[PDB]
Amino acid sequence: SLQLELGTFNLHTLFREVLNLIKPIAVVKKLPITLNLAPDLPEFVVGDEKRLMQIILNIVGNAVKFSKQGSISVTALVTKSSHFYLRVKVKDSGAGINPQDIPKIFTKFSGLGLAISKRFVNLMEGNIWIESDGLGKGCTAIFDVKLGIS
Ligand SMILES: Nc1ncnc2c1ncn2[C@@H]1O[C@H](COP(=O)(O)OP(=O)(O)O)[C@@H](O)[C@H]1O
Ligand SMILES: [Cl-]
Repeated sequence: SLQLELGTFNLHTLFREVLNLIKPIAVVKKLPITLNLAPDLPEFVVGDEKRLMQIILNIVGNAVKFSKQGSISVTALVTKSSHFYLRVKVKDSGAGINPQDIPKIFTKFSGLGLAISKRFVNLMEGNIWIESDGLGKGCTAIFDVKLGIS
C-alpha cells in the first residue's frame, strides 16, 4: 500500500538538520557526536525526504538514547553497485547488544522506530541491519537506500 513521495532536496542539509535536532540532547547526556559525509556523497538528490528523515532520525536518536557515555559517529557514504545507494552508519558507545537479541530487533513488540524504518528502507529497495561486537562495545546501525541524483 505504501508509495514513495518524491521530490528534490539537499541530502547534506538533511543530515545537518537531524544533527541539529539531536545535538542539544546529546549535549545534556554529554555524548560527543560527529557527522562525516563522504567527499563523493551526492548533494542534490531525488527521493522521499520525509521518510528518509524518519529513518535517520530514529537511528541517530537511538544511539543517543541507548548510550550512557562515550561518543557517537554518523557516517554517510556511497555504496557502489541515474541513481546511487546512500549508506549511513551510526556507531554508538552503548553496553552492546547480545547476539540472541539482534534477530528480533525489528519485531521486539515496546518501540516502533526500527519497524517503521525497515518498511521505509524496503520501499527504497534497500537493506538495514544492526550489529554489535558484544559486551561494552556499543553497536552499529547501518542502512543502504536507493536515491536519484538530481
Ligand atoms: N543504538 C542502539 N543501542 C542499543 N540498542 C538498540 C539501539 N537501537 C535499537 N536498539 C534496540 O532495539 C529496540 C527497538 O528499537 P526501536 O525500534 O528504535 O524502538 P525503541 O527505541 O522505542 O525501543 C530497542 O528497544 C533496543 O532494545
Ligand atoms: Cl549498545
